[PDB]
This record gives sequence, C-alpha cells and structure tokens, in this order.
Amino acid sequence: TELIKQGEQLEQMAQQLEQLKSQLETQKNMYESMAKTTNLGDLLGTSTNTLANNLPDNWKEVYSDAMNSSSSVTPSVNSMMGQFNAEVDDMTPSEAIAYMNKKLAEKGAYDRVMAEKAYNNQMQELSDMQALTEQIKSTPDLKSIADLQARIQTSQGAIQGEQAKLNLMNMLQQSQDKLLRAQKDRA
Repeated sequence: TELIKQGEQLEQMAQQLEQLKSQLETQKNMYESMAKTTNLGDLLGTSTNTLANNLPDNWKEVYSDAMNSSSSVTPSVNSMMGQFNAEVDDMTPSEAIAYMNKKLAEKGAYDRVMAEKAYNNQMQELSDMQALTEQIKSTPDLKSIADLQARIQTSQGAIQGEQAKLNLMNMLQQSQDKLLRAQKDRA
C-alpha cells in the first residue's frame, strides 16, 4: 500500500537534492559574476551623491520578495536593510537606489570570500543529505525519512530565498552600470 510507495517519495528526495545542488551551483557562479563587475565601489563618495539617473523600473516589488524571503544562503538581504517598507514607502526611486546600494555595500553583500564560505557550506550540507538518503533507503525508517524531508525543505527555502537576494542584487548592477555612465556625463 505504501511499502514501495515510500521508496518512491524517498527517490523523489534524492533527485531534489542533486537538483538543488544545481541551482546553488548557478547562484554561486552568478553571484561571483556580480561581485567581480560591480563598480559600486565608485559610487559611495560625495562626488556622486547627485548625478543620479534612473532605471529601478516598476518591478520594484523585487525588493519586496527579496526582503520577504524567510531564509537565504548568504546573509539575508532582510537584515541588510532597516525595514521592508522603508523603501516601498517614503523612499523615492533613485533615492532608494542610493539607499539600497549604501546598505548592500556597508554590509559586505559584495564580499565574495564570505559569500563563497556560505555557498560552499550549503553545497556540503546538500552532498551530505544525499549520502544520508542513500543510507536511509538501506535501513528505512519513518522518523529518518520525515526529518530528512523537513531538512531538505529548509535548504529549499534557503536556495529559493537566495534567488530573491540575487535578483535584487542584479537589478542593482543594472541601475548601477547606468548611474555610472551618467557620472561620465560632462567628460
């Protein structure tokens, strides 16, 4: 009835794992992409404060998803800012960009060593949960399966929540490269 039906949900897990170890690989790489092409280090001075063009289009709900994320792999964008509506509210576009950029920068969002640490750690936790899955289906249990299941679900959230932080992070590299050429407006 559910004797072989368990070995089912179980394999479904083993897949989920190898499949999650996959997004993470992307995220890790993608993130590195940005941490290696930011330029944002040239927009935190007094000489740039103004000369601010625009590009943080309508999709500025991306900022909501990003801060909503219950979890993440690298430090939650949630705790990087001072409030989830602090921007969705008062903060005016371009006036929020500088805000969002100041925080990301002052909170090491672009420190890749520490990003890699977090990223690697989760990659290991996944590999481990894989080996575990094997071990389980070789001495099944209902508790073991339940735990491993919740365990996997946690990394689900992390990896997904990570995506939000990256989209936001990429939306900023966009509104950043822009604001940069805008600086070179005179020269």
